[PDB]
Amino acid sequence: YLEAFPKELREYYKNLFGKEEANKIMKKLREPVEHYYIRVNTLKISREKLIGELKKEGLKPLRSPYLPEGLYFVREGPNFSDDFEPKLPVVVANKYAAESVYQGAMLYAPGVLKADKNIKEGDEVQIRDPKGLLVGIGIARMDYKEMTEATRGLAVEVTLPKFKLPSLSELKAFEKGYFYPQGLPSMVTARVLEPKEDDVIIDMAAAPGGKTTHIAQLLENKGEIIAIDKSKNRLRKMEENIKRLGVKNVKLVQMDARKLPDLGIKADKILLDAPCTALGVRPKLWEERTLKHIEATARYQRAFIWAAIKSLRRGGVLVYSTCTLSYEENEGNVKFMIRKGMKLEEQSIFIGSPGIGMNKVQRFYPHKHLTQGFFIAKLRKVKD
Repeated sequence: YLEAFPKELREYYKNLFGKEEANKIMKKLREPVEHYYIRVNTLKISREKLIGELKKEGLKPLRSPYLPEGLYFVREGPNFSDDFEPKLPVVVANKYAAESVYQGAMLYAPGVLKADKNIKEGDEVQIRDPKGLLVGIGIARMDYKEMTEATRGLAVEVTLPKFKLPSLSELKAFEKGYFYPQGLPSMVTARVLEPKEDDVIIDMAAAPGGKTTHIAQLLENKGEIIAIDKSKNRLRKMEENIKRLGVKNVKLVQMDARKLPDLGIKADKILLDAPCTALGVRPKLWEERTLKHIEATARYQRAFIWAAIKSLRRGGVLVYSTCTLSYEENEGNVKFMIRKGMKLEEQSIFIGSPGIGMNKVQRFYPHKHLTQGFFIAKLRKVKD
């Protein structure tokens, strides 16, 4: 599994966590989340009512003892060994389609990069990503020709994916806005912010609106949430999400959030889900980003951070989060905040790990907490 991570990044991980831990993390990083979490949209439905609806579709949702709005599904797999060499003709899927097949999705024609020319409909085939990673096994629903020519349609019925997560996008319960797929550490982030109806609240990296709509339902559609993102297209999707979830709490604004104080607004609560190297996202088939990206991105984040701090009222609260594992983007950029009049506060919910040489921040590790790599920092602005 180590091959999914560039050499210098592996050393970085060995240096930051210790060889043994780093090897457990990278191993789990290649696999999907063991517990797949969704958020109960309490604006429309209670948790137990939703559970009833999900069980109707043959789904087995489990309750979270920590998050009353939390449900999760248990991941199936692996369904074959890491060294399994199926005696099958090969279908090569592109990068993105291979990742979804890896988690149980069918393989559709536009996801087909190339294939063995002996494949006819009904043939058992193995699916590999462009680098040879075995991600699934199934039955061809197209001949070779149609498979490499169609623009739509089922190409390979995946009957044995490497891993299985429930597909929830196609459910009535989703279309009715009863839930929103969201990770446990992401949900913790929104709780730890502790939004109040009176609070002036800014989500400066809001799209696609996961945490934004979370805050919404926590406020019970009261008050106002300002939600910012770079492109309107990302906001277009978010408007759809907001509509579906029956959220009436959010004001969308399109802008470079690094220029946030250009608004005449001093906020009480600010959530910065900062753009990051995403080193912690799962599943991680091949890690493309590396050390040069960590440094550059860590520097890139500081402009958001500094913008946030200047837009905060005295005694205001900032929640800083990333889905990355690096020190520079996390503990390092919090030390930057501490030098700029921000104080570390205890978080209302702490079920993860402590930080690296750092006490009140919260981390999530895939091997320990069955989640994505995640970082949560809650700060209080004591002075300018």
